[PDB]
Amino acid sequence: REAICIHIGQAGCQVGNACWELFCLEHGIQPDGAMPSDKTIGVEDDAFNTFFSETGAGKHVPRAVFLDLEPTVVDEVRTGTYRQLFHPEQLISGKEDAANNYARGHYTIGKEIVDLCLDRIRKLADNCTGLQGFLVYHAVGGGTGSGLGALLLERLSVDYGKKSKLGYTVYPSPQVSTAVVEPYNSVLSTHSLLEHTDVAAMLDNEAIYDLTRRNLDIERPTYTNLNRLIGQVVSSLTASLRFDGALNVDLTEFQTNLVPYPRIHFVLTSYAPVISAEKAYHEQLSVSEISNAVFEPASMMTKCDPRHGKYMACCLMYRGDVVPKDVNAAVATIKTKRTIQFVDWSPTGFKCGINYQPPTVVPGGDLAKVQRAVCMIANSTAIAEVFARIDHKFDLMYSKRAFVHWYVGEGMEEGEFSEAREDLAALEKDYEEVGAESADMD
Amino acid sequence: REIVCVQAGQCGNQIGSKFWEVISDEHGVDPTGTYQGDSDLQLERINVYFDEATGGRYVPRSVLIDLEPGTMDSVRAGPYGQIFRPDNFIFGQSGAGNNWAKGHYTEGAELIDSVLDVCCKEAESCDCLQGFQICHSLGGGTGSGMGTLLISKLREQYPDRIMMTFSIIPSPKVSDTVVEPYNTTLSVHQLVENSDESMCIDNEALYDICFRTLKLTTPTFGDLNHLVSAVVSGVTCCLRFPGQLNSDLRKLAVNLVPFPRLHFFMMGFAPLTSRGSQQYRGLSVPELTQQMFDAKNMMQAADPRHGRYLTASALFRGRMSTKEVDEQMLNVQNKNSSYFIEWIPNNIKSSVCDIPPKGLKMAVTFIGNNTCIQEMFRRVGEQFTLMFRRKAFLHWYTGEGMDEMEFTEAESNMNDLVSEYQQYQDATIE
Amino acid sequence: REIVCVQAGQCGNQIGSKFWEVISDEHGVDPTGTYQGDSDLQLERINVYFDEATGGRYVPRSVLIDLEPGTMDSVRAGPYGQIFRPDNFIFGQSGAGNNWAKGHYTEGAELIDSVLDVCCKEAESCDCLQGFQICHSLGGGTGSGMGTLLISKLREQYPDRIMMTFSIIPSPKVSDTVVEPYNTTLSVHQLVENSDESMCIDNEALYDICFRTLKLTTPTFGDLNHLVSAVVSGVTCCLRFPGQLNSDLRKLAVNLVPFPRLHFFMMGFAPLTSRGSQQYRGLSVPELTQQMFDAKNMMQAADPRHGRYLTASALFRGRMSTKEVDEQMLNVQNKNSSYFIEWIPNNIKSSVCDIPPKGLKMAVTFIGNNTCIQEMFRRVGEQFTLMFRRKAFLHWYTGEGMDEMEFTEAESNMNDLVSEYQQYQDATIE
Amino acid sequence: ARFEQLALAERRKEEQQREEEFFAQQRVEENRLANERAQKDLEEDYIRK
Amino acid sequence: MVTPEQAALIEGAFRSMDRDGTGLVRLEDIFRVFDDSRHPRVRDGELAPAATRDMLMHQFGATAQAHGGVSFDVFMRFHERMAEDAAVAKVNDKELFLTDTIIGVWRLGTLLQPTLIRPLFPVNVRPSGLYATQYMSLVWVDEVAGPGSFVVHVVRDVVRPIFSRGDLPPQLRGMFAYPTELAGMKIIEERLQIATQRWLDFVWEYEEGKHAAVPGIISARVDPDTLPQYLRDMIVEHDVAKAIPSLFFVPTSVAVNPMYKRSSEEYGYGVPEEVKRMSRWKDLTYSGQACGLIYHGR
Ligand SMILES: Nc1nc2c(ncn2[C@@H]2O[C@H](COP(=O)(O)OP(=O)(O)OP(=O)(O)O)[C@@H](O)[C@H]2O)c(=O)[nH]1
Ligand SMILES: Nc1nc2c(ncn2[C@@H]2O[C@H](COP(=O)(O)OP(=O)(O)O)[C@@H](O)[C@H]2O)c(=O)[nH]1
Ligand SMILES: Nc1nc2c(ncn2[C@@H]2O[C@H](COP(=O)(O)OP(=O)(O)O)[C@@H](O)[C@H]2O)c(=O)[nH]1
Ligand SMILES: [Mg+2]
Repeated sequence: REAICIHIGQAGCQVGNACWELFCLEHGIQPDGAMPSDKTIGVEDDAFNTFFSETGAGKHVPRAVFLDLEPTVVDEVRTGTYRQLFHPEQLISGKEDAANNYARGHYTIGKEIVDLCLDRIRKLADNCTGLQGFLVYHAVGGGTGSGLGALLLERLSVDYGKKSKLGYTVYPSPQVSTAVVEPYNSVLSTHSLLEHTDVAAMLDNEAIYDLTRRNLDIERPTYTNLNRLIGQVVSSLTASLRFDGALNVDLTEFQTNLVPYPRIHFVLTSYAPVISAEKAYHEQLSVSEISNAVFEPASMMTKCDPRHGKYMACCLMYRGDVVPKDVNAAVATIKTKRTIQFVDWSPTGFKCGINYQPPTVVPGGDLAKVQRAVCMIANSTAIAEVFARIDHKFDLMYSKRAFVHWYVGEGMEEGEFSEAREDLAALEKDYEEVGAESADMD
Repeated sequence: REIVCVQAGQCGNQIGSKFWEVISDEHGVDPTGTYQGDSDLQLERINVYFDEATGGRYVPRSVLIDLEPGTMDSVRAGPYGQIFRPDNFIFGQSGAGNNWAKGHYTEGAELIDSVLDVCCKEAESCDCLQGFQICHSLGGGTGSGMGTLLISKLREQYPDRIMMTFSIIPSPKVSDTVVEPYNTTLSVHQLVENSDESMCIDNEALYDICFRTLKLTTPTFGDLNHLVSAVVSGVTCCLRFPGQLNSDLRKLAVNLVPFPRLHFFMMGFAPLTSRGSQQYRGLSVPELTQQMFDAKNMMQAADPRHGRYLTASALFRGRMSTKEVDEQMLNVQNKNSSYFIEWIPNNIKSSVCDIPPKGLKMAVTFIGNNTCIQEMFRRVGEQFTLMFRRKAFLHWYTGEGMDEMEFTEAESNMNDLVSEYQQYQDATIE
Repeated sequence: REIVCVQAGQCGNQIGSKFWEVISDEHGVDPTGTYQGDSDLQLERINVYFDEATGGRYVPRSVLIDLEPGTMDSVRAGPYGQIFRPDNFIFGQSGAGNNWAKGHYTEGAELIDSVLDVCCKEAESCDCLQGFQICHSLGGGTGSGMGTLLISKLREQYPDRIMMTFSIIPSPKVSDTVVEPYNTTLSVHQLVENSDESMCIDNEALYDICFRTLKLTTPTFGDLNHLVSAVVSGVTCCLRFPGQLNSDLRKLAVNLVPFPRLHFFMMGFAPLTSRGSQQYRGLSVPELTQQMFDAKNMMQAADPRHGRYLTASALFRGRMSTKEVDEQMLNVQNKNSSYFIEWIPNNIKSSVCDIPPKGLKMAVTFIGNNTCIQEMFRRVGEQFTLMFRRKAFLHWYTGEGMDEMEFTEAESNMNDLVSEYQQYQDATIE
Repeated sequence: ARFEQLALAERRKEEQQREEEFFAQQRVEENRLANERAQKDLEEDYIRK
Repeated sequence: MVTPEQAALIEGAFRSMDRDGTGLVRLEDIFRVFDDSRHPRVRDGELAPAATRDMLMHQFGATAQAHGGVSFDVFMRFHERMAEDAAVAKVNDKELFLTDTIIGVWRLGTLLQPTLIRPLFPVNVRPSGLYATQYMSLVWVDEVAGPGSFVVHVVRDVVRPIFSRGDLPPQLRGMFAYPTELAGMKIIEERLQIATQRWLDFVWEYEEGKHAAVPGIISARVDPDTLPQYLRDMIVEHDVAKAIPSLFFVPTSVAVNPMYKRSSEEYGYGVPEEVKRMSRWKDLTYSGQACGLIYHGR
């Protein structure tokens, strides 16, 4: 039933604001933690339990921690509108940043802050009776997100063991960039993330900018739009735990159905009825139209074209007024298409889910109100193209040791760069080998 | 995260007075020291530059040092002079004589213990110390010699903190003093070991900014010191206000310097608009980016078109889209690709801050690490060698006690700095 | 689809001032720059010529260039002069001396970089750039030399856009200057290489228009510049308003020029009629076509009856039937069949636009490609050869640095242009 | 419900229009300040003469 | 030439400027009334304000020292020269330029009754965008030099613009002025006193026993000893003002300042209305009688 969210660094805290705004408005908890209800009977509504626990006075409080090394963003959360919702202990802040250095987060500064984080996670886990995973939001381009995210995932993986850890990760875009040292941090992050995560969802800001320009009519988008879209995706994936439906899907079913081999746990995400209010009155939104939408490359939230690879598994989440016969007819029609190909060892390529609760509309939001939506996460060999361009940029910088003196001075051996680069090279070879048709090797 | 300022010599104290006027205005501090601001956002980070006196008062974290009290009496007589703590004014009893050796060896060792005592007293009061900020000229006498002495002592005492310097260097044409090459060469020698990051400004470039861009009929040193105070207060803006993509002096240093000797940077500030053409152009991100890279708006005599950019940084203030920033920096790098060093895939860092300077809708400050800086040092070295061969004024310095071997060492070190810049300047795809 | 205007020299600045008055009136822009119009159709294409400055205002996308500021100060003093952006005025400190070589080699190369910088800054601001529009005289000094220099540079930098020119050329009858043939010959040599389409006007033709058609007793240059501004604003009118059969500068060029050297055109504008006569004749399509083809109304000294039409174009403004246009163009082609080149089956393109110029129900502008334009160049070449054999004033040009070989090249190129037109005239075949 | 969504969008449009008017006023104010500075300089020169 | 309305304006200026019934005006009145701050060249910033006095002397003194003053005809032909010089001006329009330059230079029109300050916008109109945030100044007339000498005492930035000056009585409208309206008249500055950021109330009377007030417009840093007796009588602390029987409060509105607002404030926008509607929807679904979109909890 319940899940605990850990937000690290700047992207993770700002995405957390959008997520908790959506979860509050969807369940109906007031910004001060209240929950008005005028009927004295019919209070048996446990759905909040997945994200909130109630105190003996009836206040609701959310199952989240906010972790950052600079104070400004969490102090902005402390003085904002949701001041009374969070317990002040949950908003954790250090004194100084990791200065875009993975080495400062991992070796020098995160070792001091990590034990407080583990004590907080323990304090959450003691107020639980059926934890079935952690949701983690972070970007691998920055210093504290990379270093402390790796250190915290390692400690969580030793202490809690088999419990699932699901990551939503913002990778450095292939040509949009914000800092020079992004390749080193992204390679070193990916090395740790390979061993210590159960499912990793990949996002690229360049794709969400393209989607917001083409489908929505926004000329000058800003991070609040992207974060609201991400919150909607997470709400769609966790809706299967919280509301009634025809075919429910527990979070363990995603990992069992989408991951064929233990290293192949990186998934693509897309969302279908991204449409504006003015467009919404011009179109019907049947099951087959939105099912066709999640497979168009114009719908992807990562800059990769799945037509350059083969699908291994697809998980289709339908929410709203949908009938199973229409889902079956849509999936059979998609299967007929010639630009969609599955590896010959995966005959039953699809998993379906159907939930009755339609997606919520947020007062300041930019999405239209729609009666049904579908969200897709899929595992495909095309992602190998995403790693190769990062590897080329890392090789370009590392050939002249362009910035290594900061990392070696702050405490890391130069050997660690070569180890991580060879391990990610082996991951690229794994994705090359797994995609070879068995009919060719006889 | 608090910065301590040091102001040295006449130029440093004069620039400092305007800087503390600008900062006190931006945070709404009256010259009596009383808070008069109009939003809580002003108060909540006042600690960064001010210390708290008992019930209301604010004191500016600055040490004023000079060898003749004329300047300190002028700043104390100024409109904001009262704000400064009296014990923070350090002065001697005889002048530097425009001589580096006097400032370094004779009056320097006499005063230096009292400045370190004051800076440590000021430093140890902070709960966590961020870098120091120092303003001085390299062409003067007490500024160059005692400033670099103090910098060396602070680097011994605080090697884990940040050291940041703003430095004025003599134009080859506006000669106010005959012995400028000696003071400049010895100061650059001190700076390349001691400093973490040093910014260089030509007074000739500020005159060309004023005359061509602002078309001022009768500029004064108040205008030049206002331009400098504008850039100085802009670099720290992300330290002390919220924003969508925070940045920090240490993050700038980590992203700008590929190798530890290459730490000298150019400065510019974009939204300078002429006195009679303001109704004709609205502020926008294309306008700021186009003005920001125009060499008319750069504060050194060397022009970027004769060199190549290793790295650059832009700090934006105001409510603006990240999409416009990222796509502008990509388009500028792609369209002018020959002027960007090719073994780095993206040379520009961006940062965005919510709170603009008062009375402007938007502003950007630009920091650039460009090899054309070698032209300033080469010019200073030519002028130094021409005089030294014949011993033009050397007896003053030798009479103070310097060995002649110091001049050849300092010349060799500056020549090696020029060579290091020159190799990266002229590389090509081969 | 944005147009950039350039106005060069005295003639260019005066014609530009009257043109921007007529265009600002047609779109209802106040001389303060505020939009005060009364239909959305006016607002919806303002972008074509204006950029939007903050809080309402519009600024006209034009660069003004001249070598002595007397004219520039006169245009700034005019009734609409304030609308122009101050930074768009480029001027030197000493005159062209009415000498082509000075304007091309000495003051040209000195000033041109600031003009190219302004033109690039202005061009790159458009979201999609349509062709350039160029106004200049060939008889002057800075107009001919620096105008053709700038045209050559713009053709190097933007070879895929359109380059369009309106050009004033001297007369054998009412010259203001003795050395006109040199400046004209060298400018026509430069133009025939650089331009995509060029329209030529004789001041003698504007005097005959003013005196004969409008019956003005004492015409002034304001009337001549009004006639020119009327045709100039008419050629682009279909670009910027709706219509039943849209047209564009590129479509005109593609339909008028059979071969790339044959790009010099004659102009006329039809609803010209005196205030006394206007009560006697209503507007209709036969009346406009009859006035439009009357050689009395054409802006060159050469007469069409001495040549042949290769191609022609007519742009109609107003709410009108397509039937009257097609049958009139057929009837005129059939009845006068000896004056149309026989290997093209239909020589006239038509276009129709809904919105007429203010206070006229309908209007047409005519562009014609006729071989009788060769007579003007031959006449100028005659006067040049008469002057050149005796080295009449050559020491000025040779003293600037020109080789005499340029003069023989320019003469040969102009003579070949005249020969090519004469060959295509070839009355009859065999 | 999408009707009410459109209404809220219209309200936001009006708010940003008000902000634009504010910024235009600020630009005019800064021009006035520069003019005042020039006035003071000319006064001092005249007094000298 | 001059239009008849301009002639009427000139006649009004002459008559209002003329003391006694004699048709002569002293040169001191010419000097005192003339406004240099509205001189076109000075406003554009290309002429020094002291140069206007020399021009006035050059045009007027020759007849002023001879006939003891200036008649109407000399004044009218002075304005005829004014129009002749404005004919060749750089401005796009000529009639409006002459009209408003006459109005500006000769200080005619409508002025706030105390201290004679020219308003920027109509007093009955609520403050616009920028002026709703810029602080105003507290000003009162001096007494050692009589009213009409245009000398005032000024305290800077002590009044919020949250109210509208049209609601005040006509004899107190001029007590508060914007910084841009102080140009063109002598000012004497006063010193503040050390205090915290508190906001203080302004009260007055319109009838015996009846009082009216405006809440929280004066900063607590106004030093009461420097002000005259009456002015510090009208300023009183808030709860003491509240305790006064039969008091009316002028409506005040606070406007946001677009210079000091963050990006994260965009998140919690319009949420209480949506959450109220959601709570109503969920309780309606729980009670039954819902046939369309229904809540699907547990
Ligand atoms: N979607 C989204 N991406 C963001 C946001 N803020 C930053 N990013 C991206 O995340 C990367 C930068 O990571 P940061 O979160 O700033 O790094 P950090 O966690 O602050 O680490 P430090 O800089 O050491 O404090 C870049 O790729 C940015 O484009 C945001 O608000 N939304
Ligand atoms: N930009 C600027 N330059 C200054 C200022 N004061 C002095 N200078 C320059 O600095 C040099 C003189 O150095 P100075 O400060 O007097 O050295 P000091 O005697 O050791 O303090 C000359 O080039 C002056 O032009 C100032 O206020 N601003
Ligand atoms: N049609 C027309 N011709 C002009 C105008 N002004 C000057 N000219 C002619 O252009 C020639 C003079 O060239 P000018 O413009 O002075 O050359 P510049 O000195 O380089 O600008 C003479 O033949 C003038 O008669 C004008 O406004 N209209
Ligand atoms: Mg960070």
